[PDB]
Amino acid sequence: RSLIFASKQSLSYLDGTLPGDYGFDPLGLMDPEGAGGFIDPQWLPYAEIINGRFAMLGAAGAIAPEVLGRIGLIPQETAIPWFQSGVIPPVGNYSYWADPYTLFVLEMALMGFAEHRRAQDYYKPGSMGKQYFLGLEKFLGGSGNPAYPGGPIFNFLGFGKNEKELQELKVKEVKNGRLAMMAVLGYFTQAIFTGVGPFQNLLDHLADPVHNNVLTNL
Amino acid sequence: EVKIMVEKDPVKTSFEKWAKPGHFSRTLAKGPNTTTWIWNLHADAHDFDSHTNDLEEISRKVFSAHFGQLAVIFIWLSGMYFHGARFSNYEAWLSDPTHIKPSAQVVWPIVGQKILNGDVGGGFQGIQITSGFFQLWRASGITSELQLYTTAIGGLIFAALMLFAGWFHYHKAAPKLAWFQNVESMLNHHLAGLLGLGSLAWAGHQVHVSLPINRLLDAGVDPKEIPLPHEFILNRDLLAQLYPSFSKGLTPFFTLNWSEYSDFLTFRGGLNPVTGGLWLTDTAHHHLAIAVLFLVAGHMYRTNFGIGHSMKEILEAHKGPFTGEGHKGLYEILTTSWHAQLAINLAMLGSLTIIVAHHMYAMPPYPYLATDYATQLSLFTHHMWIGGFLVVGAAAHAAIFMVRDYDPTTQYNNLLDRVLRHRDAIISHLNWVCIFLGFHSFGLYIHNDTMSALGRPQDMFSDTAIQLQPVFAQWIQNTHALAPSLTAPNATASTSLTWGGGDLVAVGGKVALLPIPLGTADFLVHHIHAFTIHVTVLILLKGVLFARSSRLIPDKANLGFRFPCDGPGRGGTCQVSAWDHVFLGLFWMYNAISVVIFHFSWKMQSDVWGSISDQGVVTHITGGNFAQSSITINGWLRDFLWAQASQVIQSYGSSLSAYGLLFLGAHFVWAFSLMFLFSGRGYWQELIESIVWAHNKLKVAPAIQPRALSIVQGRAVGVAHYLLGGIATTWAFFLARIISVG
Amino acid sequence: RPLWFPGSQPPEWLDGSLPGDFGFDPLGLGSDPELLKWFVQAELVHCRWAMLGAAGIFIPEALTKAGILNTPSWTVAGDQQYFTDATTLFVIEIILFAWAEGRRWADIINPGCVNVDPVFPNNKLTGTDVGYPGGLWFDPLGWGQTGDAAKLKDLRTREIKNGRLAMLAVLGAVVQANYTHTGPIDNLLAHLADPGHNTIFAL
Amino acid sequence: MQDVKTYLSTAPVLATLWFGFLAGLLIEINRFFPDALVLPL
Amino acid sequence: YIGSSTNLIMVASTTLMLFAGRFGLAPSANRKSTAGLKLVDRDSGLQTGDPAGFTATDTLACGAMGHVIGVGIVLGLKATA
Amino acid sequence: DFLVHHAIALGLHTTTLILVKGALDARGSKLMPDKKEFGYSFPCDGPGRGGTCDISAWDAFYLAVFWMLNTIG
Ligand code: CLA
Ligand code: CLA
Ligand SMILES: CC1=C[C@H](O)CC(C)(C)[C@H]1/C=C/C(C)=C/C=C/C(C)=C/C=C/C=C(C)/C=C/C=C(C)/C=C/C1=C(C)C[C@H](O)CC1(C)C
Ligand SMILES: CC1=C(/C=C/C(C)=C/C=C/C(C)=C/C=C/C=C(C)/C=C/C=C(C)/C=C/C2=C(C)CCCC2(C)C)C(C)(C)CCC1
Ligand SMILES: CC1=C(C/C=C(\C)CCC[C@H](C)CCC[C@H](C)CCCC(C)C)C(=O)c2ccccc2C1=O
Ligand code: SF4
Repeated sequence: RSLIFASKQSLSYLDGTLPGDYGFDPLGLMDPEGAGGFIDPQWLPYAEIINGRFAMLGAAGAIAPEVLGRIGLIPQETAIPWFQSGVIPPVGNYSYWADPYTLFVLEMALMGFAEHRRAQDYYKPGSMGKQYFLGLEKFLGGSGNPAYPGGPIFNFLGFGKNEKELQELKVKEVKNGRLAMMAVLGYFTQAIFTGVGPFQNLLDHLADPVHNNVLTNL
Repeated sequence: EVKIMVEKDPVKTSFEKWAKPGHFSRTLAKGPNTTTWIWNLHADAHDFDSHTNDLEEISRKVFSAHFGQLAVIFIWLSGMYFHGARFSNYEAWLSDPTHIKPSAQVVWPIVGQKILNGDVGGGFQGIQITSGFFQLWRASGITSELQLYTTAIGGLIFAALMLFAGWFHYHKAAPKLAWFQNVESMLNHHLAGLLGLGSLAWAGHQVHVSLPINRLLDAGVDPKEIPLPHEFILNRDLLAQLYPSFSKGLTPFFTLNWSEYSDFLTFRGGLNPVTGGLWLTDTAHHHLAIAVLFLVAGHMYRTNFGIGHSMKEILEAHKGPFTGEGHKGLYEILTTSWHAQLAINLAMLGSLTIIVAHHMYAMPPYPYLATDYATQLSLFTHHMWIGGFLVVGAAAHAAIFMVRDYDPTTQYNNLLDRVLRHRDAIISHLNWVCIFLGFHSFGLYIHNDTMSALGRPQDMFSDTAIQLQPVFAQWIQNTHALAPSLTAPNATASTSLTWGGGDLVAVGGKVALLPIPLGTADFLVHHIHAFTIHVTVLILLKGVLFARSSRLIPDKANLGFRFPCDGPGRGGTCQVSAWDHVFLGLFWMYNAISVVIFHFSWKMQSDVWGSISDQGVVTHITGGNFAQSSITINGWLRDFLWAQASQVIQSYGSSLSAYGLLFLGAHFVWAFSLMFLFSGRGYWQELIESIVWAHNKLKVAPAIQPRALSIVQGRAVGVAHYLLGGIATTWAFFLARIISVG
Repeated sequence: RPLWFPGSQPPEWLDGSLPGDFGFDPLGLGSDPELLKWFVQAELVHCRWAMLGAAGIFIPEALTKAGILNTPSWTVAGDQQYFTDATTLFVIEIILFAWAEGRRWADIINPGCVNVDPVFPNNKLTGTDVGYPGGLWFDPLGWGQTGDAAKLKDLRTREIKNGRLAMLAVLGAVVQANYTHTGPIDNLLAHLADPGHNTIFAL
Repeated sequence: MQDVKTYLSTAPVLATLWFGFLAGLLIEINRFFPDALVLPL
Repeated sequence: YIGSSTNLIMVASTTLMLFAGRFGLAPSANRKSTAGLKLVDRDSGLQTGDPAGFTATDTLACGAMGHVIGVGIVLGLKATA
Repeated sequence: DFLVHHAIALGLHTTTLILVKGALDARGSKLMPDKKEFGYSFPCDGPGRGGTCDISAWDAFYLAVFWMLNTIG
């Protein structure tokens, strides 16, 4: 029953059925009175899920080639920060098997075969596991809530079978999800200010914290 | 209480309402029966208050119409950047702009119009543009045409976004009425989010992109070897070699050592002697200051976070003994009527555009703006015409608020009720000051014409005859020139060169600016300007005040806005309507703004624009004749309307011959206006009856009955051709003369 | 029913009766039943001209690369000199297609009227559907006239889907010639060497 | 197209499409046959 | 920089304005000033753990008036002394 | 001279147009059949029936004074 940063306008719709329902809504964004296209109580918890899971793949992924290079498990050519890895070819470009403009077309082809399927399950649940898709359309049916399908592919260890266990574990997903969005936003501002990768930013601060903070470094 | 109220799918996106043209009005939904249905189809097309009585759907219509307007402006900006990218000599002009004219329009060689592709310089043929886009892109730091093409396709992307948002906020998620009635949040996000963050973002551009590129352009560096704008952001040593204050790296900002930013954030003032345009260290300090000031002003009103102002509480506490219950209900005026807010916003935008015109000839913000005289004359003239049109439209929508949204029950004993209660005093004292100004300016001109005609040059109002020196203006210009020494210390130079601080800036052998003299001629023409502005205020304010009723017609509000008359009774009630006062104020805007731009063109062609030879001698275009010829109407007809029209009429057989063609066709549209203005409907209706008889004789009668245009429509067509023809006449004469002598 | 967008509801005018119907109408231009029959007729001759187009673009240029034939490229094939001038090759073709497509124009408007040979009235086309004329001149093997309708619909579906791949291909050959200035077989072999880099973003 | 072509058949669109074709034709006559003051036929 | 005059003003400009907003000396979200400059209580709806009524809006509002005033005192004293 | 003689013929023809129209629609017309009972130089007949500004024959004379001025100009 922990409640922080809440208002009586915010608790009119945040009744606690959400996983990360801590009452934090000062602006009043999940109000069902003016629910529209993207500012509505059906898309916004599901938007935090997809932004949470891409940031948990993002915050872990932008530091993993830098941590693994200091301990000596990957080559130093790939042991590079995230910004000088072909993402922003101004601050640095690394030569992959393809140039990143061709890799972007390969990205949105595979994202277009993955996020269009994720899109139409939100508008109508279970309507995608009917048409033939490579003999694997039966597993891609999903639940009523489109943030958690829980099929044979997205729950392939079956972890969280109990309803009380799965609901409490959904709280740990969004709280690790929300920390990862502030990490990637923290990764973004440190890449512009410090100009060096985030694992070097942790190692610089762990040696001299009073001389390598945000105030000293730009 | 401020939060998002929208609702989902109000109207289905269908083409079945496209097929029926008059769907918005109940009278036009029955289909056509006369040819006046077509004109009321266009007249009531945008009039959303006449369609429905529900302000919610009206506000949704206005919001999506704003998005469609934004899409049209982004399509226009996409076109002007694509014309810079493909059909211009912007790189050739950017190599050296003192000899190559700005041109961004290529015509097709089809019917002899390929002579209009003139020798503008740089190995390029095209129409010499006067819109100032080249100097604007030089001030933006644009070096290549690939950046212009990228800005064009980005503007096309934003135009598609505005079209998508206009469809979205009418057919998918349209806001409700209380969303638009959150005016405190709208002002908080327009002051801070739009004008504050916009000024802050353009300040960041003018710190990183405009400033180092324009510093390298002052050093004579070729733009093909100037480093690209992101290289200053990436290689900050390259940015630090032009400004050493960048070597500290954002630590003086958060430690309040802002004076260490004195290398690139200055309060210099004046013009760059290399280019003739304002400094971008001053334009970047200007934008950073108006951003740290609009973002402060955007945290003023009360939305839903407790702190702030309810502006109804601001208004209802503003009440005085000369008014009593004033300012009360004006919040209910300005949140339940779109026309009242449109009147205030149009008055501020038109007056602001006039501010823009004066603050651009006088303080030219763009490099090589002042020395390209065609750009200066066209920018001043364009912004004066836009500003005059918007202030006449301000009075128009003020009058529409009176005839269709003014509720007298909610407005008792406030400011508006008392202004209506003494409107005879306002209009009569305005009438007196207009007649007094008309004699004491134009009869002074007639007196000068008479004594110059009668061989009495000493009996005139000259600088050599009876002097009428503007001692207040001549003192405020000395106060603005002798300011840096004592009243404004921290300034390196003065605000403008036209004040009297010397600094004869010569850019390319042509005068950017110098001290502007003010004499008897300037006094006379400024009293003409005050007179014409006052008379335009007189017709327009009379239409606002007598929109409800009059001593003549006490039930004028029931007749509406676009009604012609009551009839031939009470002696004749022709043009009693508030619309007809907007119609006459359009003519008085023509008169006012046309004399303003005529005074501008002659005043700076005689006292500012020219050339500087060796040993500091300044030869103007029409040397020194404003002080002696602009005090008589014969000088205005002779040394301005005849001497300077000696390049619009003999431009035939050259690249400026389209200005001669549109000069003559503009005379045609003006004399065509006099057909609609002087005539009336019933004559044309019976002439059309004779033509309909000739059609009945040969069985070519249309079922849509041919009708004469309505009296409101005939006046609208006449004033549209009058403004179009006269404004196009001045456009053609200006853009032929100052291109020819520039 | 296979559909192009498996979550979307199929349109009312596309009921699946047409060959190659996958419900793809986001702009809804085939909403009118009279205009839908014109557009199906427009898509049939578009499909068969592009498959005839793709056999004159990608087949002889593959033989040009393999050295089987010395034919020129498809972009510069009209520039070559023949025994008839290319200006007056058009009006021979326009006259010959005023009888080929003008008599096809009557079949779309009035079905079952131009199925009889005018010179010899005994000769006639064994066709009952608009756009599939049959007869000896157009179906000499008789595969398009079958008693069963499920196999006949799938064979017409096989014709449409083979067509619309070529309408992507001939349009693909046009933009490849405008961008790369190279024959599309040579664009394929450049892409078959290094597919990571030799793409549209190779510039 | 029961109503889209009805909008396309309206008076301003059909005037734009005809005069776009009409001025499109008369410009293209004035390219291949320019400066035509006397009809030779 | 810690003992410098820029740090001591900007701390004390922020601390005294937060002291004024908490101890009922400044306008805040939960208490309004009328035309007579009299502090009258209101319910803004914002709920925090403060018994006085200090919320997350006021610590951003009084921090800003700790900063808008505090910048002007620092640069006012920089040009003067 | 040819072109300005057609300008002259335009001027005489349009002045004759307005004046013959005023003289022959003097008694009445399809817009207003009782123009004779309103006199010669009456102002209008009101905003009704579309609008009847300059309906009188004096107003056709009035509009053709501009056309004689343009013609003789
Ligand atoms: C901080 C947020 C913010 C900002 C930046 C603006 C900005 C704007 N508003 Mg908006 N508005 C807001 C919030 C905001 N609004 C709030 C809270 C209210 C509700 C009470 C309104 C309700 C309101 C209405 C009803 C209308 C506007 C209109 C306008 C436009 C001004 C007209 C123009 O030509 O300007 C210059 C235009 C531009 C510079 C174009 C910019 C367009 C881009 C895509 C940004 C706009 C999106 C969004 C507002 C902010 C996203 C920021 C993004 C860049 C990260 C402009 C787009 C007017 C308009 O034109 O309607 C469309 C209009 O009358 N506003
Ligand atoms: C911010 C700008 C703004 C706003 C929102 C509006 C909004 C409106 N105006 Mg307007 N108004 C303004 C400023 C603006 N105006 C200005 C600039 C003027 C001075 C001219 C006025 C004077 C005014 C009057 C006099 C009246 C309105 C009215 C109207 C309403 C509907 C008009 C309609 O259906 O369009 C109709 C659109 C046309 C007929 C298009 C014609 C465009 C002009 C007149 C001619 C073409 C000019 C063009 C540049 C020349 C090209 C020539 C070439 C094609 C050969 C609507 C409320 C009317 C109303 O009833 O209000 C409720 C009306 O009576 N307006
Ligand atoms: C349906 C839909 C739905 C809704 O409506 C919406 C939308 C979107 C609109 C849609 C879609 C559309 C599309 C996609 C279109 C496209 C098309 C195409 C591309 C075609 C082509 C098509 C194509 C074609 C025919 C082609 C043809 C070809 C040809 C003849 C060729 C020829 C040739 C050859 C042999 C070779 C030589 O050496 C040369 C030549 C002579 C050259
Ligand atoms: C929990 C608690 C506590 C604590 C509290 C505190 C300590 C608080 C803090 C707070 C704070 C301490 C806050 C601050 C804030 C700040 C802010 C809010 C800021 C803002 C800013 C702005 C507004 C901007 C700026 C600027 C200016 C002003 C000028 C120009 C430049 C710039 C833009 C930068 C105590 C111990 C009592 C007790 C127990 C509990
Ligand atoms: C001329 C005139 C008319 C008559 C004006 C008319 C009938 C408008 C004519 C518009 C066009 C020229 C006719 C409609 C054109 C159609 C679109 C058909 C196209 C034909 C060609 C233009 C291609 C008035 O009704 C009137 C009313 C009040 C005061 C003055 C006047 C006035 O001066
Ligand atoms: S002429 Fe027309 S506007 Fe004037 S009074 Fe008569 S009907 Fe009314």
